[PDB]
Amino acid sequence: KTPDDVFKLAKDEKVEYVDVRFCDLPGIMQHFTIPASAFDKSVFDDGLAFDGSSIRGFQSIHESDMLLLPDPETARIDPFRAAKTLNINFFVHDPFTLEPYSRDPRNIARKAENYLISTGIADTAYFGAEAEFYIFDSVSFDSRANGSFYEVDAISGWWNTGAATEADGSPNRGYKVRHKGGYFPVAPNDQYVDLRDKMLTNLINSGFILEKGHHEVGSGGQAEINYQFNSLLHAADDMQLYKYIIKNTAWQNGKTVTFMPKPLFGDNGSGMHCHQSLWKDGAPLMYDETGYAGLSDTARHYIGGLLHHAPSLLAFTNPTVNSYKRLVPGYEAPINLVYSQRNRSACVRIPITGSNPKAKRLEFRSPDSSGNPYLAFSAMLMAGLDGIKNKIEPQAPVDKDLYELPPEEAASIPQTPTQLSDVIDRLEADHEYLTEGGVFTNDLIETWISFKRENEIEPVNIRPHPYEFALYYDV
Amino acid sequence: KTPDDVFKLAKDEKVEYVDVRFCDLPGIMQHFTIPASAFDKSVFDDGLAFDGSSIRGFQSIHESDMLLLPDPETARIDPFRAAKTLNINFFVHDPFTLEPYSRDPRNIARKAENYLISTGIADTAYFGAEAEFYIFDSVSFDSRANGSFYEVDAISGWWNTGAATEADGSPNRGYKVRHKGGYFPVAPNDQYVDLRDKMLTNLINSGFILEKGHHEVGSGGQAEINYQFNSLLHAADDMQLYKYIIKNTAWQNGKTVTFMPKPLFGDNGSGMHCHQSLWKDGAPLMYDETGYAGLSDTARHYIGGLLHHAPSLLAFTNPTVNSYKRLVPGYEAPINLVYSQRNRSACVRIPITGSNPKAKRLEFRSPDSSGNPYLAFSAMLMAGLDGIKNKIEPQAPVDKDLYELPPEEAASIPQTPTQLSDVIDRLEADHEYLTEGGVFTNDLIETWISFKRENEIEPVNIRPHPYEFALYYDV
Amino acid sequence: LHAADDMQLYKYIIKNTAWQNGKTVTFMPKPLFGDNGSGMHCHQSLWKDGAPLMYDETGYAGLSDTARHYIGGLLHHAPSLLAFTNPTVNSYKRLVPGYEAPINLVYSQRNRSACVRIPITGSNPKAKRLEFRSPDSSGNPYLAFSAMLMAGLDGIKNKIEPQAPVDKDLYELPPEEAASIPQTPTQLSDVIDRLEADHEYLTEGGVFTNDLIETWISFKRENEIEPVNIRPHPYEFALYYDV
Amino acid sequence: KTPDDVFKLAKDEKVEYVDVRFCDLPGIMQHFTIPASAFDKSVFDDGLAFDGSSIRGFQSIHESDMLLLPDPETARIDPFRAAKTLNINFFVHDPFTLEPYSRDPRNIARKAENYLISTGIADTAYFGAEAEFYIFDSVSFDSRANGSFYEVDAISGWWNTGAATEADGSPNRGYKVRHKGGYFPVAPNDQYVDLRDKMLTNLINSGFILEKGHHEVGSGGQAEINYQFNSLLHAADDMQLYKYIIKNTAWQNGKTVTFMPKPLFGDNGSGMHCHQSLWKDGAPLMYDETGYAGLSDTARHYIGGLLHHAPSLLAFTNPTVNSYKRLVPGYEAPINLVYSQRNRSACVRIPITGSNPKAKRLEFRSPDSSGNPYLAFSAMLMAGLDGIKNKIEPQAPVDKDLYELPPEEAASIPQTPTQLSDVIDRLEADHEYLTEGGVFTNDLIETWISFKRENEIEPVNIRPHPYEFALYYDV
Ligand SMILES: Nc1ncnc2c1ncn2[C@@H]1O[C@H](COP(=O)(O)OP(=O)(O)O)[C@@H](O)[C@H]1O
Ligand SMILES: Nc1ncnc2c1ncn2[C@@H]1O[C@H](COP(=O)(O)OP(=O)(O)O)[C@@H](O)[C@H]1O
Ligand SMILES: Nc1ncnc2c1ncn2[C@@H]1O[C@H](COP(=O)(O)OP(=O)(O)O)[C@@H](O)[C@H]1O
Ligand SMILES: C[S@](=O)(CC[C@H](N)C(=O)O)=NP(=O)(O)O
Ligand SMILES: C[S@](=O)(CC[C@H](N)C(=O)O)=NP(=O)(O)O
Ligand SMILES: C[S@](=O)(CC[C@H](N)C(=O)O)=NP(=O)(O)O
Ligand SMILES: C[S@](=O)(CC[C@H](N)C(=O)O)=NP(=O)(O)O
Ligand SMILES: [Cl-]
Ligand SMILES: [Cl-]
Ligand SMILES: [Cl-]
Ligand SMILES: [Cl-]
Ligand SMILES: [Mg+2]
Ligand SMILES: [Mg+2]
Ligand SMILES: [Mg+2]
Ligand SMILES: [Mg+2]
Ligand SMILES: [Mg+2]
Ligand SMILES: [Mg+2]
Ligand SMILES: [Mg+2]
Ligand SMILES: [Mg+2]
Ligand SMILES: [Mg+2]
Ligand SMILES: [Mg+2]
Repeated sequence: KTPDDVFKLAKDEKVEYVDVRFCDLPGIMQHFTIPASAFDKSVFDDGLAFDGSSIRGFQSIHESDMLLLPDPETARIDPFRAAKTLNINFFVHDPFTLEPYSRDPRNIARKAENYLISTGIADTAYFGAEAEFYIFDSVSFDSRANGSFYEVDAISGWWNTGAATEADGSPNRGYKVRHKGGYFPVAPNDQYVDLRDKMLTNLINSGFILEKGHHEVGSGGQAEINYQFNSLLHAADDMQLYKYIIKNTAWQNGKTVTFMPKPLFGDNGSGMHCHQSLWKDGAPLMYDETGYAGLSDTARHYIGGLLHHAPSLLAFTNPTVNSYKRLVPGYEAPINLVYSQRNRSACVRIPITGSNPKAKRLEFRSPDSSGNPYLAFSAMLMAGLDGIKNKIEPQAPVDKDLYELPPEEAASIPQTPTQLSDVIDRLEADHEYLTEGGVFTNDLIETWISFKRENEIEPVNIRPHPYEFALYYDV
Repeated sequence: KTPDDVFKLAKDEKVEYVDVRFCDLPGIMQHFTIPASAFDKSVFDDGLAFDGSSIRGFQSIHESDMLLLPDPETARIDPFRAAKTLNINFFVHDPFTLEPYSRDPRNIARKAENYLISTGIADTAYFGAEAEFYIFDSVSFDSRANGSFYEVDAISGWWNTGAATEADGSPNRGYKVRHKGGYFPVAPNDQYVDLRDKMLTNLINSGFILEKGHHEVGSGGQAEINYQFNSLLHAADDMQLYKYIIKNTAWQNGKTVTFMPKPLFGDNGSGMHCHQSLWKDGAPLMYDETGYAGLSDTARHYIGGLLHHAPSLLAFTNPTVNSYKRLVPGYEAPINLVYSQRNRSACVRIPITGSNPKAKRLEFRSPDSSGNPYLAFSAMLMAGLDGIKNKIEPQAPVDKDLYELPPEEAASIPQTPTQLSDVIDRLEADHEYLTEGGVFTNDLIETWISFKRENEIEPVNIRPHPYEFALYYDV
Repeated sequence: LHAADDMQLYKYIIKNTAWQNGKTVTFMPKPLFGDNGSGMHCHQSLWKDGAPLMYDETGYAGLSDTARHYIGGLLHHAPSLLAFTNPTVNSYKRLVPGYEAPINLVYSQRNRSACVRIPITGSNPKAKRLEFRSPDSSGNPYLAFSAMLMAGLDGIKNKIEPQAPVDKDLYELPPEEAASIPQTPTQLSDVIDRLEADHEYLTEGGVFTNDLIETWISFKRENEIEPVNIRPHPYEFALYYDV
Repeated sequence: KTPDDVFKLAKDEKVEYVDVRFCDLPGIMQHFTIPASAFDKSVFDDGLAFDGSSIRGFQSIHESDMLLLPDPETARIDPFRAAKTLNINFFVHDPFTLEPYSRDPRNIARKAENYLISTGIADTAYFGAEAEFYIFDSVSFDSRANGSFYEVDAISGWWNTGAATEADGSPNRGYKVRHKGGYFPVAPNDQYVDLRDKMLTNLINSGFILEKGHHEVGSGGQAEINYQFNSLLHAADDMQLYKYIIKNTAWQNGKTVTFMPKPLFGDNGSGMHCHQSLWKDGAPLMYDETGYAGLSDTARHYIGGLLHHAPSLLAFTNPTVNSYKRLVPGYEAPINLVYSQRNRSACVRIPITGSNPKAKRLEFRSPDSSGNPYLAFSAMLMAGLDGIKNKIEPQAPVDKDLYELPPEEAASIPQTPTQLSDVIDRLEADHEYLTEGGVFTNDLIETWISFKRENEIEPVNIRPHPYEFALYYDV
């Protein structure tokens, strides 16, 4: 796509407004709107200014001014706004030198793709991401000196089977979803068919190649919609747009969506499994008919890299305090650093695909959607490429239900990290694999560590947990 | 039809989505949705994957991946979804060997039909099933440390005659249905005429050949809709689709349906009577002018098999704890293992159909809708064939009201099983007739027994019943 | 007899002290799901001429042959004996693992997971006795106490040897070991059927008569077992509404 | 006191009941009641039996029976029960050997005192403990699949200045306590003067030698009542009786008390500072006019032991998840491991006492009362004694506000542990100083570690925090 392709699209669509978008460091898209009449060549030539102070992980107040330059390949019409709007993603640049910004997530993805080519290992990294989510009806929460609470609610939640009426006073008609029982009964047990169809249609209309949509395991409206894999930067751009469409399709239809890893205690969390393959000259590299699970040496060393760097890598792939509430046994999320074919209890699963080399890939099951896909996908690639470069051999595959291992035997396998502060500490101590080729820089890494400690870890740590009152009020 | 016929139907209808459906072991249909764009030759050639470990009766987590292959004969347009959708049922297959799955209910029905042909006895088994249901307004329930309740409700329920207002605050207008008095006065006493017309219409539009529709005996909106019999596998697919259309027609019209065997205490339960006949070379085998109730030796021995194998057979035909609350006297459901013409108190009724050989069949009144029609129909056939093959003679017919015979006479007649655990116990100890020709396998039967004990029998067993507090609080 | 009279007086006093003070008491075996039930453990000893018969320093748990054979009788007749000691439908909600009530038919010292526990009492013969942990107070103390005695007396008369004591947490045994031990009965209808088929040890000396045993069976079937069997359980709605 | 002295007390007081008491492992006192008629010489000779499997940290179900033998020194008349009652503490014993139980906390304290004598260092360790607490009006909390909350409330809590009425509907009259402003304004700002007087009186009548009573720093009714120090075991029995008297005086007067370390977020937590001193032959050992803060080598090496062993010692002195919410800066609790005279921000303060050698002691400010005082005082002693035996020199005192230290200076001092899992891990790795002389045994330490992991650390870790919803719902 060219600047001229974008102007033509805006004209043909009778666009009233253009929405200017970019990513903050933690992973939330940011925006301002310009009139169509202000969308000209100058936007591409000179760019547009914003306040870098007000964006998390960006600039200080005395060095606030920053610049944005358009990415023509990201232009998509908005499905929700009454006034016809075209959305476009931008790269962040220095306002003096016009150089790409070191803490622009989209720049990191850019640099990662270029570094890959520079290695001669491959020219394309493909990412297929499964971002699960919950379709709720309501959420409320607070934090005070003498009390704190949260509650999420959903009509299909099993906690409501005993309700006398629904929230709007209408009768309880049953057909609510049992815990761990949402994957995937037909309607009327599935109460979200029509809404997911709206989501599917909005995605098709915005340029997604769709594969499938379904209710997920969790009670209270867990869902998943799958779309075709793409190369790293494109994939991460797709992910951000996907979350926007899912959240706003829900919002326009009276619902509220969360992508948080573990909103429900005692039911499945929400992961972001990443299917990954490396290709060169249009041909796949992950396949060897003689390998365990049909994997080549290249594929096996990529896995070796992921599982070796995991203790620090999870700082980018599982970046929140809530992340580590999902990494607990019995819910199809990982609890140790094992790879295994067909195995949804493992950290890396190899899906059963047959002899087709183009279908061969690994599934990294650890990641969730609580962070930044540009950083997550890039960190995973840097880990895998360190594995290949150093020929890191992964530990032998364990083809077992990993949650049913007796404690003496469970202890003999490297475990997933317990909490966020551990992965941040470990990232601080060893991150050289990430700074290879300048893909990540020290200033980015130091900012990330500093933001997570001051804004997430410490605020949670200092606040009494409601279960501490259950355990200790009467001590 | 054929694959190409399905592609033409999808094209002619301008289908937006395709719903991929299969059956879990207990008997609930499962689904996910693909776009019309993703419905191609590839789906037929190499199939679609899913999580076998999330499906009841299927796989463990470390062997989770399973495969689905389409059945063209089952393609139907969905009458409920705003986005035009084509529903198709699939067979479950191993993802390595591509062979049919030993615990796919639809495969069991396949195997049953092919076993029949191999015996030489017949080439076609016809099943006409009468699946009764209740049209309720609401339901709620729960189970706690210190309490437990359930309540179902319906405008037409006799328990509501003294209500000052209806649920929405409108006036009580009377015309409610007396207990055991629903079969079948005209409107306004019949409050569901228009709704049952919609159900009939939706079924007609889904390729059903309809016979009749009516209010049934039970107060609170019991109902029955009858459609033309078909061969075993088609009949079981028809049953599953009929449940879907009934439940969702009701849901779209502000109501809620249950197929559970005994939702009301002191009024009729809901059965699934199965009219059964064997045919060979296009000619019926059940008729003989000289026999009792016009039955041939073949038909009599089939009945012999049903009544002889009933103590283990009811594990598939009456597969839930709630099943055995229906098998009590006074409600046109069986209490002992007897056959009789014209007799609605019997286990096997022979309906009065005259001299036409084509109309001659047996009605097995024992079964209910609480399980798996694929497994239940197959098991009934396997029992009947062991009866023919071994010439099992049924005990003398008893042409009396079976609920009202003297206690001394009732003692010579074998009674129906008292509870689920007894039929599961009996199935474990003696299931050879089911494993004939490999139709049922030991892994299926072991899985069934295991599931019922762990997820149904024990869970009910450990929970105090409300009537225990009526009997024992003051001991 | 004095003990059974004491029990009925105890229950009357507990119930009405509660009632006069704004409360309400229940002696039912399992009013709460997921928490401990209410048992009626019966510590039992036989005496002659003011001197105890249960003690022998050389026996397992300091028990005499007479005591060991009494235990033998209790564990052997239990499939029918429970018709009088655990006489209600609710009784059998208590007989589940994890709550210090028995689930299999063994004896063991110091063991609160066993059917019969021998409490640690030392060398005093006046203190040596068995604790039958199976019984609850949902029935009749006069009939429960008498039936336990008749079972123990048959054990002594026929020198019934109990199976070897299992000094382990009986809820936590591996499958192969757990299945080799006779289990407690699952439900009331099972013990009533068994009482009907085999009650000779109770009608010895005419202590229990056929008319009492027939009335008991007829009462439990008509007024308890069948009324509960025919009524849908709330949890059937949790499991089956959407079938 | 002898057996006969207690029998005489029970007689003279015309006692109706005797309450048999002992300590569980975590720190809660247990009890059952016997009639005065059953309190006889057999109780002293034979003891009394209980179920060791229902007490936490004690026996398994198959080895349940345990024995109790009385301690005549601990006999006091109960101030609350209408039926005149004498309370007596017991020691736990093996029912076969009659030996003391290895996991009886009261036995541990007894072993500690005997070990002290055997060293020659001293013959008496005196403990003066300051157990702060909150006098609340109410508390509620829960933990569900879809939500979790807690709330404490008190009339004097600053969060209530804006209330239209009080809980009972009467007018808001002001004079509520500002956060951090409760130490210690006159009434009516102090709303608990009369209640604290009732507490003081009850304590006086139970044989406590009282020093003072006051409102503490926290809003919402924080309080402290100080009594005369005593030798290790006596001091620990005193602490347990003190907690019982405080809680039940509040209860009988319409209130509810908590000793939990940090019930309020952003106000002072509740500590249990322990003033400590060693004496030999009736003479003090802590004093030397020439030492810093008038401390002797014995005293300095005792402090050196406490600060060196703290990383594992806090497993007994700060034994809960909630403990580590208190160990944050700005609330007069320690954040690092230094000693300093006059310094309420330090880990060990030396109170200003002057020239009197009997008044000379250390204050260990780290501990709270969320656990077991028998274990905590014993663990403190063993750390101190290891310090004296090995002449461990503490790092130079830092006589500054330790919360306000410059980044370089702060980082040069060892911080207190962040969380319970860290101190439990460290106790497991290094606990030889505790097992000296068999005072603590391996079985005790192993059981403690096991209890805390399975019943406290893990249960909190798996439950989502409400603030995670504040941070992450919209990711
Ligand atoms: N060779 C490949 N490399 C990377 N991703 C792939 C490849 N083949 C397929 N994918 C992607 O993997 C994802 C699989 O998602 P899904 O079907 O939900 O898998 P799962 O079996 O884990 O549920 C899809 O996004 C798909 O486009
Ligand atoms: N020869 C036959 N073999 C099997 N099923 C048959 C045969 N003839 C009719 N049926 C089916 O039996 C069912 C009868 O249902 P229904 O009219 O409700 O009977 P009932 O008299 O038991 O109420 C229908 O589904 C019908 O198509
Ligand atoms: N020599 C000593 N050794 C141990 N404890 C002592 C000694 N002298 C006094 N104490 C005790 O120390 C405690 C001091 O408590 P408090 O007056 O609240 O002190 P502060 O608030 O200044 O820390 C009292 O219990 C007191 O009896
Ligand atoms: C059914 S599941 O295994 C569930 C994944 C889980 N929600 C997780 O937290 O990773 N997902 P998929 O089959 O789509 O890979
Ligand atoms: C009127 S009935 O006998 C009622 C049967 C009852 N509902 C049962 O089988 O539980 N049905 P049908 O006449 O359709 O055979
Ligand atoms: C503490 S317990 O073991 C509990 C017994 C349980 N309530 C039961 O159902 O038997 N009772 P006891 O120690 O009084 O014999
Ligand atoms: C006023 S304070 O310093 C407050 C101590 C604080 N509550 C703590 O958590 O240690 N106590 P004290 O003066 O009684 O030693
Ligand atoms: Cl953390
Ligand atoms: Cl059952
Ligand atoms: Cl029963
Ligand atoms: Cl912790
Ligand atoms: Mg998926
Ligand atoms: Mg998924
Ligand atoms: Mg996946
Ligand atoms: Mg019919
Ligand atoms: Mg009918
Ligand atoms: Mg019929
Ligand atoms: Mg007892
Ligand atoms: Mg003080
Ligand atoms: Mg204080
Ligand atoms: Mg102090």
